[PDB]
Amino acid sequence: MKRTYQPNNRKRAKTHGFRARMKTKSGRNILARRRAKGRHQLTVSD
Amino acid sequence: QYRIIDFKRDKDGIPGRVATIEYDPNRSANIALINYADGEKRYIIAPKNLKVGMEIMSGPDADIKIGNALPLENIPVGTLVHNIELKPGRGGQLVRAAGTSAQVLGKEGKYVIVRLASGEVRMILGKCRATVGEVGNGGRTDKPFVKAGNKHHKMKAPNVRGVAMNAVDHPFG
RNA sequence: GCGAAUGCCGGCAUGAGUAACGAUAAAGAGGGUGAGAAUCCCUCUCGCCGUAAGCCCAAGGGUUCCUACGCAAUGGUCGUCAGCGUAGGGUUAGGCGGGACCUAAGGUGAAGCCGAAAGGCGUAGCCGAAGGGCAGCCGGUUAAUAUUCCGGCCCUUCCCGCAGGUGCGAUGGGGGGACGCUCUAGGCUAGGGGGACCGGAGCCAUGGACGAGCCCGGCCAGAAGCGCAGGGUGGGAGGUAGGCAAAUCCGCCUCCCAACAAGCUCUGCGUGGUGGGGAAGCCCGUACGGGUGACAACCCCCCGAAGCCAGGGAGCCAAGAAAAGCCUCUAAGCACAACCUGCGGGAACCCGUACCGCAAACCGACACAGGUGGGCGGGUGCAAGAGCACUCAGGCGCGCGGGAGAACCCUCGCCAAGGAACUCUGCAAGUUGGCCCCGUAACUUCGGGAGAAGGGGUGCUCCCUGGGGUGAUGAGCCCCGGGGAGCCGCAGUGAACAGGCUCUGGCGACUGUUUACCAAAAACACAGCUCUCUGCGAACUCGUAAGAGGAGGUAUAGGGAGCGACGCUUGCCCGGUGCCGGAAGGUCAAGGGGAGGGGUGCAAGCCCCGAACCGAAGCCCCGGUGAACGGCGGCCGUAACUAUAACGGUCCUAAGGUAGCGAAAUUCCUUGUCGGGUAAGUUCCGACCUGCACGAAAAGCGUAACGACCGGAGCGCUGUCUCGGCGAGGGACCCGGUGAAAUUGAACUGGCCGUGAAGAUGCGGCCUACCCGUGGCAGGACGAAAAGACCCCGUGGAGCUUUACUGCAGCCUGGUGUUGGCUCUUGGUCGCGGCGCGGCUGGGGGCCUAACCCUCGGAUGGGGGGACAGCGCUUGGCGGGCAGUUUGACUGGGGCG
RNA sequence: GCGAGCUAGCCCUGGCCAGGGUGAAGCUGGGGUGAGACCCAGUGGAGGCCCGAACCGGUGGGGGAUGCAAACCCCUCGGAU
RNA sequence: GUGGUUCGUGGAGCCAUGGGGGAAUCUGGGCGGACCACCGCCUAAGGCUAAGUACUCCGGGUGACCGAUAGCGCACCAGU
RNA sequence: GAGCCGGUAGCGGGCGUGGAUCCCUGGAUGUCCGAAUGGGGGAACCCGGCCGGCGGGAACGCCGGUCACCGCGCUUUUGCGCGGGGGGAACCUGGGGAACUGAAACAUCUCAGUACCCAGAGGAGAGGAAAGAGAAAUCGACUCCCUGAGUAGCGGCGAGCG
Repeated sequence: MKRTYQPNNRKRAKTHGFRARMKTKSGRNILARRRAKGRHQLTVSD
Repeated sequence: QYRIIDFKRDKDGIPGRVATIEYDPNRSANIALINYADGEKRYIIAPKNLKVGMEIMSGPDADIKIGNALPLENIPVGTLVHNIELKPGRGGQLVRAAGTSAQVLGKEGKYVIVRLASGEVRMILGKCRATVGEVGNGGRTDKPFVKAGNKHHKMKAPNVRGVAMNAVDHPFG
């Protein structure tokens, strides 16, 4: 059926992961956004 | 086999021996390993002729001995060449398997005349070089890609075309 | 302050005890446990797999895995069962995988390069993998682990010591690891098969046979020593005008040994010696059986790989990735202590394992007949084969069971007699379906259209005969004819997997590719043609300037394009348009450059307006331009006993349709008129051709083969149809268990004929009219779905278009700048047709050249260009490439009018 | 700001196509001429080539329409170095 | 050639600058809105400067502010 | 000031007026990530020099401590010793910077220099002793509140801005 979910450790991870977000302006942005703003955890945390 | 190599001599007094027939797949040029004196080599131009049994070179000196090549300065008039040495040492300055090279059809001071293989005419310059001899491309033309599409087999873009499209898509398009 | 917003939120009823149990691969019986078992445990019949419903490696998910307790909810019923609850426990590695090694894409990235800032790029080096590389295997052993735990057998790297050895000693160099595809020799395990030849546990019941009888098996792994087997390279001297920046390496030339020689990396024997080893098995559960003790047997011939040796060999073209090891060596230290070796002792980590794993544990929100990458996949039969029917090992019976067999939908089976007429349509289905022999038409680019079309064969028995693997060849195996005789049934690829063919036409040639959830086509794609911009630092595409792309391409090339084999052939017009060329003349921006006026000024002055002339591209004007846009006439007369026409008369246009074709899918008058096909034929197919509106390049006529394309016809055959009529399995119905769903103000809702806002159960008159239900059948409740997509209306919105409006991107362009020298020159001007001079200032031609840029070619120097130009500022211009707005009202529907 | 574990592509790097059929370049031999063209016979094994599994697809009909499913099941079909 | 200013090209200045020319050191040199005379102001083209206004994460106070569908959405194993 | 081992009430055991629980403030530890900075990296993991005990090395040899990124000055010498960067609800200035919508269209205009993004300062920045303002020869830092004033005024002189 091929949905769109097949997760890929390697993938998903990579792609998304503390770092990256960081590395980025943007990413970083929202991130520290989320942080306070909300609490929670985060991607990679995932 | 997905690679390049030589294209412009500028170390001379060297012994030019016609390496061999390594007809080559990568630029419409068919070249053979050119064996130099020391032993240092080079898949060199494909300027047709100069039989296997190598036996050539060039030089600040001379030696029209078909193929081979020197500066404009050092070159006859009424001569057919390639190794298009445009600017001062810019190595090759044209004629790629483009058999019909250029013909020092008249030179002038630090300026030597050239029949624009491609399809026009003007002048080069001083030392500027270029090796006579033909090309090598056996009319590398024609030949049928029959009931299939050589193309594809191209590895060479089916970058296919269109023009009629349904849209209003790509540059001047 | 609330019915009331298809309102929000929450609960709660509907339909409704009807609809569903997630594949029609079925079960049933005996015992056992339990409070209680169609749904659990043992056992015995039976059915379904079997290329899976097999084990395996991965990825994903992470305790789901085992064991003892337990069922409240999740398990679409139960439930003592669980991949559910609580508790305990389970997965160990110098040699398996990941790292402690290597790089391509790519990503990072000190230096370097450009951005308003954030940022962009990016060398070397680093990150980066089932690509490279690397040192093991078989058995046992628990409730779970296992190449890790046992044990038996096989190794590797580092370190210290000594023993022997030799210029060791970088990674800098050189080989070097290193490879495409299609195909195939030689050899060998995996794997399979016959053995009645060896071992052993037992049988035969029945009619028969104790017999080459039935049933199990007769293997797995290994130091090197060792013969079948290949598999990779040659051996010395010297020159090294000297390279691979530095010398001995390898590269290149010369003379001798230049073999089936010797060299060094996998299979067989084996065999050290070990294990297994099933059928046991006395103690023991004689049964959730098996944990663990006879002995095992351990042997022969047969078949044989789609990747085992191996980096093979042969062919071919689109001509097949980079860093550990091996040898050469500088720095450099060893050179009685540097590296190679030998023996002996010493050292060896970090994190990964359970079980699921063509899947209820993975994605689809669910135990959803959806997808998901690699490994032989056991046999018997079928020409072969992971296709097929049955089954081996192992897996499972779909997680809802009984019971009736009505209509009715599903899936499937059958028919006489006719045998498409059913109908838009042979849509469906049915014919036909496999190998061998015979036999094959029009046409052809001679390849093909042929599997064409059309027959005939096949089964099991015995006879004599010929072949290739069988180490000679002598129980063994295979390809095979042969021809003879003969047996049986309706049938002899017996079942199962398996074309209907033909005749014709149109388009596009063809294999293709594409609109995922309607459309695979005459749509794009093409091999192939033609115009065509481009000389490199290209031209176009992204980019704010770097820069990449292009392309380490270089005119047999790179980009722009309209058609889209091949054949035949592409004619007529450049008045407008785009463009290419021209640039003498008109025009005209910024600007130079002065007449002259103006304001204030006691005055020198001090600000503007300023115009004659010189002045850019553009536009105007001349020409060239059609596989550039685009277009390619009208009516009157005339031989025509009747009709254009052979001719003739003309008005306008840039000429004014040519060759081929024609009611074509461009022809509405039309089912045009003639012909054929038929019982009739508005589809076809041929021919005419007054072509409502074909036409050569978005080609034109045709064209073999080719198409899940479209349309036309004939044979074959069938319930497609003349109505069918029977039947088989599945719901529907009755039982037990469970138990939704949109819509709905509310309601005990009958027909009539009339009515109302003009198509009423509810209003009037009337007629039939008990109360409820279940299996049904669709008509009305203007039934349900959705605040019509067709419509108009809002001076709503969003996309594409051009001579719409404006504006920007880019491109061309005058003067100006860091854009420096030297000379050759003509024009204006005012002053003193003129000439002499003079300040003024305008045009322009030259190597240079010191910026600039580029250039490189091995260093910073040379080289080329060079005052360019890049590039900054203002000028002007093109400019739908893009961005933003706009394009009225009326309207006895919007529009056209 | 967020995304190619959707899908269209493109770069890098592996894996994969059970069987069978048709029989062009070639090379071997023979063939009247000077050599040859060129013929034939053998060998030979190409092709986006044919017949077909897995695998890729998803016309043509059948079911399904509060489905098994927000595209699936059934018969059928094309591609098949 | 743009800016800011109330100034949207205007009779349109001051200050700030994108390009090009490129003055003066006290009778110097801008200014008081085109310019000019005279008057009047100011002295640039470098720099530092607490206090007076803004803002609630934090802690307190107070409420013609609320009561579990109101209040921050979240009154306590919620940005879960 | 005399009770306690936190919300856990429960089992099992215990500190305490020769000043416990806890309230304060200043401490010593502060494992791994995170600007991360020793090096690599899919955060919270895996890799290297110097010192280090010497450590079981029972008749045989390891963690700990450590240490070091890079841009900033500059005592330059061979460069030794100071600062930075990452945050942060709201607020601050600079750097850059828009359509809707109003004008009952819409190109001028408006929303605005707003919303957003970026950089950076602070606890507040902003700004700040005048080539200022205006004209009574009058006033004097900057800022902020009221007022001046919805005035003088800008303009398809329209909506508005002001």
